[PDB]
Amino acid sequence: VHGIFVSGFEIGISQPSGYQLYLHKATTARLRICQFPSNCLFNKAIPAHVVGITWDNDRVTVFSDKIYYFYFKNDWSRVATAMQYVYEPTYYMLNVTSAGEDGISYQPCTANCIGYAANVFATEPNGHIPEGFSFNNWFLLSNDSTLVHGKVVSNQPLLVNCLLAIPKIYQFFSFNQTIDGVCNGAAVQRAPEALRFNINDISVILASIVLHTALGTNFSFVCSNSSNPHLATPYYCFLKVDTYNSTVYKFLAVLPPTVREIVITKYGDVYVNGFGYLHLGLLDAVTINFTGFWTIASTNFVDALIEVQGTAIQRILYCDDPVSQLKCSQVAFDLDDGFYTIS
Amino acid sequence: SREQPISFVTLPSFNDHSFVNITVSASFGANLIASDTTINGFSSFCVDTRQFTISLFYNVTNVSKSQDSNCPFTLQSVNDYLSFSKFCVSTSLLASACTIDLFGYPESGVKFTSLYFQFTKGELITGTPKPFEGVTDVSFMTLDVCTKYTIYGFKGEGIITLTNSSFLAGVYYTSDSGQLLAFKNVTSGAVYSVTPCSFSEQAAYVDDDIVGVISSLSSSTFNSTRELPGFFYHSNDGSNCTEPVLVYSNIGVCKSGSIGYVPSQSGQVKIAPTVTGNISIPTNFSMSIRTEYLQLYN
Amino acid sequence: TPVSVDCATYVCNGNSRCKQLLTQYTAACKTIESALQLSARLESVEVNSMLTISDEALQLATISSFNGDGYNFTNVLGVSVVQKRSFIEDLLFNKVVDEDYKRCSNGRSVADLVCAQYYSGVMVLPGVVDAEKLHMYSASLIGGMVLGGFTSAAALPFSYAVQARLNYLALQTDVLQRNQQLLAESFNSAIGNITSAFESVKEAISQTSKGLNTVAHALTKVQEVVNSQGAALTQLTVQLQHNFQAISSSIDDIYSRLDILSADAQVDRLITGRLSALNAFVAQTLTKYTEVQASRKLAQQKVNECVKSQSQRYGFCGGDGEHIFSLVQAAPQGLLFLHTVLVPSDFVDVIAIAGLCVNDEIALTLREPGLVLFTHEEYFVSSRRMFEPRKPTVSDFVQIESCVVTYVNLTRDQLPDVIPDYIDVNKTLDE
Amino acid sequence: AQQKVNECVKSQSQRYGFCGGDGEHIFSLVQAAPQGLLFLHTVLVPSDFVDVIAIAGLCVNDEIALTLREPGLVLFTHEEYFVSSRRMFEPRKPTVSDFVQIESCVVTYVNLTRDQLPDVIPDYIDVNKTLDE
Amino acid sequence: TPVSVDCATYVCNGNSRCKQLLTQYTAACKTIESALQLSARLESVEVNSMLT
Amino acid sequence: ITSAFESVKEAISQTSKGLNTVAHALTKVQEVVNSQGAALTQLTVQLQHNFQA
Ligand SMILES: *[C@@H]1O[C@H](CO)[C@@H](O[C@@H]2O[C@H](CO)[C@@H](O[C@@H]3O[C@H](CO[C@H]4O[C@H](CO[C@H]5O[C@H](CO)[C@@H](O)[C@H](O)[C@@H]5O)[C@@H](O)[C@H](O)[C@@H]4O[C@@H]4O[C@H](CO)[C@@H](O)[C@H](O)[C@H]4NC(C)=O)[C@@H](O)[C@H](O[C@H]4O[C@H](CO)[C@@H](O)[C@H](O)[C@@H]4O[C@H]4O[C@H](CO)[C@@H](O)[C@H](O)[C@@H]4O)[C@@H]3O)[C@H](O)[C@H]2NC(C)=O)[C@H](O)[C@H]1NC(C)=O
Ligand SMILES: *[C@@H]1O[C@H](CO)[C@@H](O[C@@H]2O[C@H](CO)[C@@H](O[C@@H]3O[C@H](CO)[C@@H](O)[C@H](O)[C@@H]3O)[C@H](O)[C@H]2NC(C)=O)[C@H](O)[C@H]1NC(C)=O
Ligand SMILES: *[C@@H]1O[C@H](CO)[C@@H](O[C@@H]2O[C@H](CO)[C@@H](O)[C@H](O)[C@H]2NC(C)=O)[C@H](O)[C@H]1NC(C)=O
Ligand SMILES: *[C@@H]1O[C@H](CO)[C@@H](O[C@@H]2O[C@H](CO)[C@@H](O)[C@H](O)[C@H]2NC(C)=O)[C@H](O)[C@H]1NC(C)=O
Ligand SMILES: *[C@@H]1O[C@H](CO)[C@@H](O[C@@H]2O[C@H](CO)[C@@H](O)[C@H](O)[C@H]2NC(C)=O)[C@H](O)[C@H]1NC(C)=O
Ligand SMILES: *[C@@H]1O[C@H](CO)[C@@H](O[C@@H]2O[C@H](CO)[C@@H](O)[C@H](O)[C@H]2NC(C)=O)[C@H](O)[C@H]1NC(C)=O
Ligand SMILES: *[C@@H]1O[C@H](CO)[C@@H](O[C@@H]2O[C@H](CO)[C@@H](O)[C@H](O)[C@H]2NC(C)=O)[C@H](O)[C@H]1NC(C)=O
Ligand SMILES: *[C@@H]1O[C@H](CO)[C@@H](O[C@@H]2O[C@H](CO)[C@@H](O)[C@H](O)[C@H]2NC(C)=O)[C@H](O)[C@H]1NC(C)=O
Ligand SMILES: *[C@@H]1O[C@H](CO)[C@@H](O[C@@H]2O[C@H](CO)[C@@H](O)[C@H](O)[C@H]2NC(C)=O)[C@H](O)[C@H]1NC(C)=O
Ligand SMILES: *[C@@H]1O[C@H](CO)[C@@H](O[C@@H]2O[C@H](CO)[C@@H](O)[C@H](O)[C@H]2NC(C)=O)[C@H](O)[C@H]1NC(C)=O
Ligand SMILES: *[C@@H]1O[C@H](CO)[C@@H](O[C@@H]2O[C@H](CO)[C@@H](O)[C@H](O)[C@H]2NC(C)=O)[C@H](O)[C@H]1NC(C)=O
Ligand SMILES: *[C@@H]1O[C@H](CO)[C@@H](O[C@@H]2O[C@H](CO)[C@@H](O)[C@H](O)[C@H]2NC(C)=O)[C@H](O)[C@H]1NC(C)=O
Ligand SMILES: CCCCCC/C=C\CCCCCCCC(=O)O
Ligand SMILES: CCCCCC/C=C\CCCCCCCC(=O)O
Ligand SMILES: *[C@@H]1O[C@H](CO)[C@@H](O)[C@H](O)[C@H]1NC(C)=O
Ligand SMILES: *[C@@H]1O[C@H](CO)[C@@H](O)[C@H](O)[C@H]1NC(C)=O
Ligand SMILES: *[C@@H]1O[C@H](CO)[C@@H](O)[C@H](O)[C@H]1NC(C)=O
Ligand SMILES: *[C@@H]1O[C@H](CO)[C@@H](O)[C@H](O)[C@H]1NC(C)=O
Ligand SMILES: *[C@@H]1O[C@H](CO)[C@@H](O)[C@H](O)[C@H]1NC(C)=O
Ligand SMILES: *[C@@H]1O[C@H](CO)[C@@H](O)[C@H](O)[C@H]1NC(C)=O
Repeated sequence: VHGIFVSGFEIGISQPSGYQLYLHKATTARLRICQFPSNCLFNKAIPAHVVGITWDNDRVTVFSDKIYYFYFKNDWSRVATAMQYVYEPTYYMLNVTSAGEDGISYQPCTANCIGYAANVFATEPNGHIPEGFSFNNWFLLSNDSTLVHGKVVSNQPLLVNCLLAIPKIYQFFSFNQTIDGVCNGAAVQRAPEALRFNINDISVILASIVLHTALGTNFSFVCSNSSNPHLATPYYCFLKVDTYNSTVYKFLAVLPPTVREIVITKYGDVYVNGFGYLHLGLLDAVTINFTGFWTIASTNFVDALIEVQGTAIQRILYCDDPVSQLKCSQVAFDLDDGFYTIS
Repeated sequence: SREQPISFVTLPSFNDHSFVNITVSASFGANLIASDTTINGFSSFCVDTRQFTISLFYNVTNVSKSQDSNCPFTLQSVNDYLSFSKFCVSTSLLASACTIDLFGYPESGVKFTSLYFQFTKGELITGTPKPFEGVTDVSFMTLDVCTKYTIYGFKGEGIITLTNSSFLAGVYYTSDSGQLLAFKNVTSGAVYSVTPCSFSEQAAYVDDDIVGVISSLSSSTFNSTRELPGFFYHSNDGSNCTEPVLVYSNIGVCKSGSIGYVPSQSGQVKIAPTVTGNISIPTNFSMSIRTEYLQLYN
Repeated sequence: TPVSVDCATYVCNGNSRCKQLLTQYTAACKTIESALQLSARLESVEVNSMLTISDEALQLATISSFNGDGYNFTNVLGVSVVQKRSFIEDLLFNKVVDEDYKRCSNGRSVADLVCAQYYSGVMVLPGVVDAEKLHMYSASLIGGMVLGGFTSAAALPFSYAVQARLNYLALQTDVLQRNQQLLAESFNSAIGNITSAFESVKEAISQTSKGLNTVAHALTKVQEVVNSQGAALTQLTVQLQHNFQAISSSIDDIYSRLDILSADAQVDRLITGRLSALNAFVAQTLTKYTEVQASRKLAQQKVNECVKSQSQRYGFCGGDGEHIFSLVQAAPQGLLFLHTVLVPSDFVDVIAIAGLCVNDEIALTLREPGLVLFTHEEYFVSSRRMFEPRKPTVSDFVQIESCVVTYVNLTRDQLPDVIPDYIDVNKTLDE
Repeated sequence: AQQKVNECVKSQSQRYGFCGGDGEHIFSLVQAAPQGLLFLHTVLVPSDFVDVIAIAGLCVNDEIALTLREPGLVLFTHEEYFVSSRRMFEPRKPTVSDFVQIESCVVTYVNLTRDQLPDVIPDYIDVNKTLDE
Repeated sequence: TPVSVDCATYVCNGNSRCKQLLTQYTAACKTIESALQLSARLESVEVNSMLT
Repeated sequence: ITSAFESVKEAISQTSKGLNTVAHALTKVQEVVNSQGAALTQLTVQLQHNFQA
């Protein structure tokens, strides 16, 4: 039973060397994730009055008032204490316009539910990416190397001004103004420092992206599979460098079989899958033109603490709040009791 | 532990090669009457292809030649697969550029020319030694052997093997020491792991010779190899070791090189005080003298 | 845990031209390697020399061979099954915590930190003592507490080992053997509290309780020892990254880009920098060995004085109380001691008698300074350490030539009611 | 080194294992050494043990419990009643001055009568019998 | 007497651009500060525990 | 002991060269003496160093 919910009462989830979970409440719950016989990862009271715990992969989610997310390589197969014991996942589409408990709908989700859920999120008022987001196609942007595992504090284009979900372009994205469109959730009236493109089907674009530089040169990405009328003398991508008195095609790369993310910054750096492949001069804008993306987002560079596992992103903490600023300095999501130096 | 194949890895590309022909013309030794240096005819040239080669040609009439370089590379070494993101060469001064000075000694030397090199680092442009022919994929490598390699800009020697790991990000992975540990083949998604061609090992030296070796390799010049938890032991004696000469922890090595475990040291039994019942009372005492040294001063 | 570093590999990582340059500094490499190889050899000798094991004692420390009586010891003794760690030892090792190098030469996997350090020339040696040897050592020390003699039918019942220890602190006059049950019960409660302290102590621990000679303090110390163990290895490894004013931090990079003589000059800069990093490592490593030796010497004194014997030094074992016995448990990188100490709950208020005088002729005082004569709670004597009274005997007193104002004024006909075994021989003979 | 001289050389240490290690200390000698001192610790080591049965104490005629005063002294019957230090098998017969009276008896004490006492403790005198008879 | 040092202030004395550069070395600062804060905590505990 | 100080290495076991033995104490004496000048030569050698002059 991957999910166990309830409508003294208790929940017990088990696999002995790791952690197992127990929760108890009566009519606030005490949640204990510990190395129980027959120390603790977590041992605290949580507000409570349905109530339930769902765990899949290496995350445990506790649903008791605020949704709590615990990141740990757990191995659970059975659970013991109306009760709902859930072994098969489902999907709902939520329409929130009301900004309160009176959500408009929780419509059964009928298409692309996994992909939509994995890539689309509502933005928080302060531009934060909400806790619990999977960062499915989000990468840390590194010019050289890859952090395979560990915790890093770094300056990354992770603060969201505006996220356009399932965009339809049939659009000029300026780095001097805000981006036009309907933002999913909160929006911040700021120009982007970077444009993050989360790709659903790259053939949509291969079948136009133009970087408009500060000095007036138009850089266009041209990709082609077995057709080269102007390129000669699998897709191959060329960078068309179009200036007022000249057009040339520079070969850049054989297109990687899978491209999940492209990040274009204001300073010109273009990252495909987090490798900083091409650095151009400063950009004023990016033009997108196609009839293909899960999301397009306008973001800004902020310091953040990122946990990396197998090169994937999880658990991002933003270093804005004074409590968070301390956590970033000690490079730890959780800091024990003690005195710490702050300025 | 104890003619290498050459390996070369770049982001995927096909043959796309141009030459940078630098010609230095001059006549003399009574110094020069005249000189003129051009790059592909022009006073300057920038590389716009994925691969390029620099070829220096002299056309000098009368002469010994040499170069004085303030660059990270020489005119000859620049063609040994070095990678750049930008690369321009000029006989004129370029901003933020290094200089290579070309001199002649005609038999009273002269400077023929100054080549200014403006460049930035990255993977896009590579100074290969020559054009590739019949090549759909410029990158190449030899696996499971010691090889000399240039991988994504990293040079060194090592053994490249194929792993079953898979990562979704970047191009390469490194150690805390900045060494390449692994790299990805972008087209296939395969990850390769790179180890040194030689490893540190501990030798057991007894009397005047090597009695055996404790190592990470199963292959040696000894005729007897044993696998111990955590290491291999090479010797010319694979039998039980009953009389260790060298000991570390519980590992003992005999003079013949046999290896075995060293048993726990026994010691004096002390007797517990007892109020009632079967007890033993010590007798037949003899003296034993223990030796201890303590430093008093420095 | 000792470390050994291959100087040439660290400094010149496979480049043969670099090694030729390094040759002029061979003496530096010899110095670096010698210090690490010899120091490791010494730690191996001293630890293994110290931790001897008694077979007669080891055999008496199992769950079935240790005849505890009242006193529990289940969580202290090892587990026969081949023998495994005790419950307390298991909690400590699992709460806080040899490398395999046969894998580092295989490729196939992406190297982890240990293999990457190995590739760089840094080897972490097997521990000088295996965890199982620390376990057998500790089991031997405990089993030895009941080794009352050789060839006997059974281990000395634990309570007899205890009664003998109690007699050394004070002769016991209460021999009802009920006191042993009361002490056993307090012992068992103390073990239960320790066993539980190792499991989530932080839930409810006060400032007094986390201070010296407590579980939280000792447990914290064990974690600090383990957590800092690799701290020097990573400084040595990180410094390889450093570019000591060269084109590249990589020797192979430099030789493949510059001409040979210019390359020689920059590689020599890298060599000096790398040799400096090795010397810093060695100095840190040698310093740490000295600090550990000081702790090891103390641990040996504690075993010989608190475990194998009953210390007469107030405050040495446990601290602030009367020592009875101590137990030893294996711990990461060392030993954990459990010191069983008596603490009084109440005091008996009595009036001390400086001495007696009989008929103005004889001054009688006690021979032993640690024994006190008193009249409250008839004349009795008891050790100053415990209220264990008995009536005095003749053999308790000696004659002093002079009396003082603090001695009791008795006559010969009263003496016998003060000292029951006193006989006035002339009166018995004449009457 | 100063502690070793004061405790192992000028005096006989009572701390088990301090001087020499694992044995009974008798005396230590000191020799000069480069930069310091070298100590030679002379320690006794037993070769054999004598196997005896310990007597917890004696009871006489159900009225008096007699135990030894000194915890380090052991009463035994093998190898007649004798007492010796627990450290060395150096027997002598017990005397009156060795024992003290304890109010209660235990199951581990030897059951003796007054007419047997004198054959257990040779110096014991029953004064009433000598006076009456 | 224990000492505690604010890594960022010592290294980057109020300059915000410097602090952004310093971020790549955050682990060094954490190491420096942790050693001093924990050592001070330990000396406090042992001295006050001892002096009853 | 007197003999142990004269060629102990000819026939000494692991037990015999451990703590509180002649071979251990003798080894320690040599280490103390051999390392005595180790710092003097680092101070002296550094005079050789050219600090960018
Ligand atoms: C892979 O490598 C890449 C190449 O190195 C890395 O790229 C670097 O990325 C960093 C991080 O984004 C860039 O830092 C940023 O630099 C910005 C401007 O620098 C240029 O212009 C400066 C002049 O104007 C700026 O500074 C003056 C003060 O001096 C201010 O008054 C202005 O308001 C303005 O900010 C100049 O001083 C610089 O020298 C630089 O000039 C450029 O030099 C190159 C060299 O060849 C040249 O080619 C360019 O042509 C030349 N430019 C010009 C115009 O001639 C700077 O503005 C940024 O500070 C702002 O933004 C950051 C976030 O990015 C905030 O942290 C700051 O608080 C500040 O925020 C302000 O602006 C925000 C922008 O929207 C706004 O939202 C805020 O509200 C606020 O107003 C920042 O310091 C760096 O420039 C860049 N390298 C280069 C050379 O481009 C990649 O990072 C790396 N990828 C990874 C991560 O792996
Ligand atoms: C990285 O992985 C890629 C993908 O496997 C490797 O490319 C492959 O290289 C082989 C050998 O050259 C190619 O096989 C050849 O096919 C052609 C016909 O197309 C044939 O004429 C040759 O005789 C040979 O069989 C293969 O096509 C090619 N695969 C792809 C899709 O690229 C590449 O070699 C690896 N990188 C390195 C370092 O080489
Ligand atoms: C790069 O593309 C931009 C965008 O189309 C070009 O700017 C346009 O210029 C035309 C000239 O007739 C104007 O009519 C449009 O209003 C401009 N559009 C925008 C959004 O600026 C620009 O000319 C191109 N640059 C080059 C090198 O040709
Ligand atoms: C630079 O010199 C190269 C020689 O390395 C020239 O390439 C040659 O061109 C001739 C033209 O007839 C051919 O016959 C040769 O086969 C070519 N040799 C090679 C190795 O390619 C090249 O023309 C020169 N490049 C420029 C830009 O002037
Ligand atoms: C070597 O240099 C000489 C000049 O010293 C070159 O000869 C000149 O060639 C150009 C181009 O054809 C003519 O315009 C000049 O008239 C020639 N000058 C002389 C001195 O006759 C010659 O071409 C060069 N050789 C090479 C290999 O390029
Ligand atoms: C490894 O080689 C050694 C020789 O260096 C072998 O030792 C010899 O064994 C043969 C057996 O017939 C004897 O006749 C020789 O007298 C031995 N030589 C020596 C060293 O005296 C040894 O047998 C080999 N090791 C193994 C695995 O057995
Ligand atoms: C060294 O001695 C050990 C101990 O006798 C040998 O290990 C034994 O190997 C035999 C093989 O016939 C087994 O039957 C025993 O069970 C093993 N004993 C144990 C528990 O170690 C070992 O073979 C000897 N090593 C060599 C290669 O001589
Ligand atoms: C002696 O200690 C043992 C070990 O803690 C006790 O045995 C435990 O008894 C409890 C009773 O609730 C069980 O839950 C545990 O499973 C037992 N543990 C083991 C390993 O035996 C025993 O109760 C104690 N006995 C006395 C007399 O105190
Ligand atoms: C030592 O403990 C004994 C036993 O508990 C104490 O005797 C008790 O004294 C209290 C006084 O309030 C009485 O209520 C109990 O009935 C007594 N218990 C028995 C049965 O003895 C004694 O007080 C303690 N000794 C001292 C010095 O106080
Ligand atoms: C016990 O006897 C002593 C010794 O006689 C008494 O102390 C004396 O008291 C008289 C009183 O006049 C003094 O003159 C002497 O100087 C005292 N002698 C000493 C030894 O100081 C003492 O009073 C008697 N105590 C009791 C309890 O009767
Ligand atoms: C202490 O030493 C004595 C003297 O050597 C031992 O007595 C000997 O016992 C052996 C037993 O085999 C006899 O062969 C000798 O004849 C005895 N020697 C004499 C003359 O006494 C005695 O065994 C030792 N004590 C213990 C406890 O064994
Ligand atoms: C010595 O005397 C003691 C005390 O009387 C004896 O122990 C008693 O044995 C009887 C047997 O019926 C029991 O009823 C009593 O409970 C026991 N008393 C004690 C002190 O526990 C003991 O048997 C005698 N031993 C010898 C050697 O005769
Ligand atoms: C329409 C153009 C969008 C795709 C542009 C592709 C950019 C170059 C492709 C080669 C990327 C090689 C470096 C990053 C690849 C990777 O890390 O997997
Ligand atoms: C302006 C600040 C003055 C500093 C005064 C310090 C007084 C309180 C001590 C705080 C630091 C204590 C060291 C760490 C102790 C701990 O971790 O609990
Ligand atoms: C959600 O409801 C709003 C009304 O505010 C509507 O505009 C929008 O189309 C709805 N979205 C979905 C999920 O259909
Ligand atoms: C656009 O950039 C110019 C550069 O000077 C700036 O003055 C202006 O404020 C920017 N416009 C917006 C919308 O911010
Ligand atoms: C796959 O790679 C992992 C990396 O940890 C390794 O542990 C495992 O043995 C590998 N499995 C195979 C296929 O050998
Ligand atoms: C105990 O002592 C007795 C008598 O001395 C003896 O017979 C026995 O062998 C000894 N050991 C045992 C079995 O307790
Ligand atoms: C008892 O008589 C003996 C005979 O020698 C004598 O020495 C002693 O003083 C007398 N004791 C008393 C109490 O007078
Ligand atoms: C001997 O007689 C004395 C006279 O006081 C008496 O106190 C004592 O109890 C008697 N002893 C015995 C053995 O009964």
